[PDB]
Amino acid sequence: IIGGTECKPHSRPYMAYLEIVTSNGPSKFCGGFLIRRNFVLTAAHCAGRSITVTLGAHNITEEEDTWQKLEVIKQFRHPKYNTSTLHHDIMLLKLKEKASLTLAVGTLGRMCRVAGWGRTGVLKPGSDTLQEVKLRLMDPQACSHFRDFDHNLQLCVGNPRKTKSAFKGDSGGPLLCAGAAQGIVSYGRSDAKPPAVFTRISHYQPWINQILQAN
Ligand SMILES: COc1ccc(-n2cc(C(=O)O)c(=O)n(Cc3cccc(C(F)(F)F)c3C)c2=O)cc1
Ligand SMILES: *[C@@H]1O[C@H](CO)[C@@H](O[C@@H]2O[C@H](CO)[C@@H](O)[C@H](O)[C@H]2NC(C)=O)[C@H](O)[C@H]1NC(C)=O
Ligand SMILES: *[C@@H]1O[C@H](CO)[C@@H](O)[C@H](O)[C@H]1NC(C)=O
Ligand SMILES: [Zn+2]
Ligand SMILES: [Zn+2]
Repeated sequence: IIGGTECKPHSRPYMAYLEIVTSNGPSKFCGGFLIRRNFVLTAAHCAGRSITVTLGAHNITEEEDTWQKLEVIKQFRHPKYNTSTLHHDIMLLKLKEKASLTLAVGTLGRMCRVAGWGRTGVLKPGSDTLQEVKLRLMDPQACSHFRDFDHNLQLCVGNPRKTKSAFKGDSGGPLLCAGAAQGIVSYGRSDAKPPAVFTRISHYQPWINQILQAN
């Protein structure tokens, strides 16, 4: 998160920190959010050979009683996900067991808010602590320069006149508008110039229910 502020610890208790394993590289990291006690929603580009979810985190370098490190048994990447266009950048992770509900862990033109442990700058490292930024929902033409952006599939997020933005490592986290999840951090420019592209959750809600009901 570029241009945001540190959250009050555990103020966003649905937030999931994902450590993703690949066979041919070191670990990578994403966000996500707990939608059921045993399901986390994130972006498809966060898929890997294996994933661990950490719930209840604030300072992700300092283990604490709020932490629940949970095994992911199966990854449900959208079957039409496209690794070029990044259409359909949405994935469900089924957790091995249902999480514990605690104070720190629970399920989940206008201004919206996005939170994550991503980089605080193009050349800056990932944040130790959960950061949040408020971003403006843009008219789709503000994202035209992303040639494979589609207004029906995706939100266009963040005023190009501000430097505020999600960035690397914030992938898969929720954009909330008036307290409801509406987007998932998907992609943007390498220079972090807004706006960025978020998956439009509403479009995927039939697919989400299908997965939940079958698992
Ligand atoms: C399908 O078309 C695309 C076009 C762009 C990329 N691409 C490319 C980058 C690069 O080239 O380094 C890059 O850093 N990022 C990260 C990035 C940048 C800006 C904002 C964000 C976000 F807001 F999403 F968090 C993110 C994740 C990136 O998404 C991925 C596919
Ligand atoms: C997050 O927690 C870590 C503890 O692991 C903090 O890291 C310490 O930070 C100070 C600088 O403020 C260093 O001098 C210490 O060496 C660090 N300790 C360790 C174990 O690495 C970090 O400051 C915390 N971040 C917050 C709360 O913003
Ligand atoms: C992904 O999108 C590209 C460009 O529109 C298309 O040519 C390609 O076949 C797609 N890949 C799959 C199999 O989804
Ligand atoms: Zn916050
Ligand atoms: Zn704590």
